[PDB]
This record gives sequence, C-alpha cells and structure tokens, in this order.
Amino acid sequence: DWEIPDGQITVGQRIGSGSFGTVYKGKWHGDVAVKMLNVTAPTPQQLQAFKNEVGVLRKTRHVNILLFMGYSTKPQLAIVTQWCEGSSLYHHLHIIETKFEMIKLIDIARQTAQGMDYLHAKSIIHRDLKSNNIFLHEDLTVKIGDFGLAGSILWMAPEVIRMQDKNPYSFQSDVYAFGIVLYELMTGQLPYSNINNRDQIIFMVGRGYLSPDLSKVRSNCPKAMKRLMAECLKKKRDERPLFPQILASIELLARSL
Ligand SMILES: Cn1c(Nc2ccc(C(F)(F)F)cc2)nc2cc(Oc3ccnc(-c4ncc(C(F)(F)F)[nH]4)c3)ccc21
Repeated sequence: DWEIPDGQITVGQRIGSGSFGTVYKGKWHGDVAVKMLNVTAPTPQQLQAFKNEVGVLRKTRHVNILLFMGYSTKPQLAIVTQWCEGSSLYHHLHIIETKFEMIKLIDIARQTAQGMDYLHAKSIIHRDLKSNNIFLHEDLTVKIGDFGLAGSILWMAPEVIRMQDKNPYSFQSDVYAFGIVLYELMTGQLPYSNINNRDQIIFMVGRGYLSPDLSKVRSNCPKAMKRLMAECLKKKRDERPLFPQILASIELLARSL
C-alpha cells in the first residue's frame, strides 16, 4: 500500500498555486513535492479525481515518469512525489532561454518519447503533454508530470480544439502535443508567436487554416527530425505515428550526427 500515515509529511515552501491545487516542497524521507487540495471538506467529485490521479500514478514505475511516492487523505488530500532539482522544459526554453546543444535537444525529445511510449503501453493518455509538464531533472533527465494547477491550446490537436466528439483524446492526440514539444525544442519558441488572438488561433487550428511554421527550425536541426515533426503534427489524426515508431525514428537520427 501507498497511504502515508498522517503526521509524517512536513509541508514547506509553497512552490506553485492554482485554482484547485497547490504544490509545496516538502519533507517525507527527504525532499518531496506535495500536490494538495485547499478545502477542509472535499467534493465527492474532488475525492474521485484524487482517487483517479493516485490510480494512474500507482500504475507507473519508469525513469521518465515522475516518481509517485504515496498519498494522504488526512488532513488534506495530498499526492506525494519525488522532489525534482531544476526547471521545466518550458522554463528552460521560454523563460530563462537556455541554449541547449542539438545533441541534448534530440535527447530531451528521445526521453519525452520514451516516457510517452511507457504511458501508452500502460494504456494511459496524458491529455496535457506540454513543455511545462516535462521536467528536466538534475538538468539531464526528463520527468513527465502534471505541474499544472487550473485550456493550453498550443499543444491541442485540431480534433481536440474542435471538440467534435465526446472523447477526442487519443494516443494520437498526445502524438500531436509531442509534435508541438518538438517544434519548441527545434525552434526554441512557442507556435503562432505572431498571432495575438486566442479565439482565432482556436478557430484556425481546428479549421486547419493554420499550422506551426516548420521553417523556423534551427539550421542544425536534422532533416529526419523535421520530417518526424511534420508527421507528429498531421491534421488528420490517423496519419500521425505512434510512440514505438516515434522512438525508432529519434534513436536512428541520433546515431547520424
Ligand atoms: C501528483 N503530481 C503529478 N501527477 C502526475 C500524474 C500523472 C503523471 C503521468 F503518469 F501521466 F505521467 C505524472 C504526474 N505531477 C506532479 C508534479 C508535482 O510538482 C513537482 C514535482 C517535483 N518537483 C517539482 C519541482 N522541483 C523544482 C521545482 C521548481 F519549479 F520550483 F523549481 N518544482 C515539482 C507535484 C505533484 C504532482
């Protein structure tokens, strides 16, 4: 079992604060991170989502997936994971503008792909893969998490952005978010930088009038990688490759550098 007996977790510095969640740096057999719920009495829907998150996390045991460590019900609903040292891929690329060498960029892609393939094998759809959810641990290991606390439309596949079905979320949807993550790694930028209207980005991506400008890729970006990016970003979801095949392509281009 993974229930941490109450009076063990020492919640400390509030690192992130959101609408429902609040992440704290903590202490439980060393430094840990604690996702918590603000309320003293939780909603039956809140208790379900906590049960679901812990449910997903207890199915994961992989280096590219954030280490689930335990849960706690009393006093507040809390999910304990490892504490990570460093910053998210988003922070690196877009906040502090870290200039990674092409070889590292491809490795960050390979690691994200590795973690993605694991989740998909375990029939887990992330639904929200983005650079803010890729943690570059000890500055070298990708750790896929859910560092969000609330949409994030830049990584959404046209079929998702359209909401033309009850569940438009697929393994393919995640492949498109991965495609956008590759665009970030290879351009050092977010897509649709020149468009200042969210609703229009939404409208156009859905209608397929707008796609990421692949000409923005770094000069040293391998032709194979740019091709892979293009496949991951296909408007038609059936045309998108899956992570076993994505991994294969990344690992191959990595060898030719
Ligand atoms: C419960 N829960 C999850 N859920 C999750 C669900 C599914 C999956 C998957 F299965 F789909 F993979 C993966 C994760 N993700 C989390 C992320 C959390 O934040 C953390 C964790 C570790 N370190 C930090 C940090 N270190 C330095 C800094 C900074 F930013 F302050 F510098 N922040 C921050 C806390 C709790 C988290």
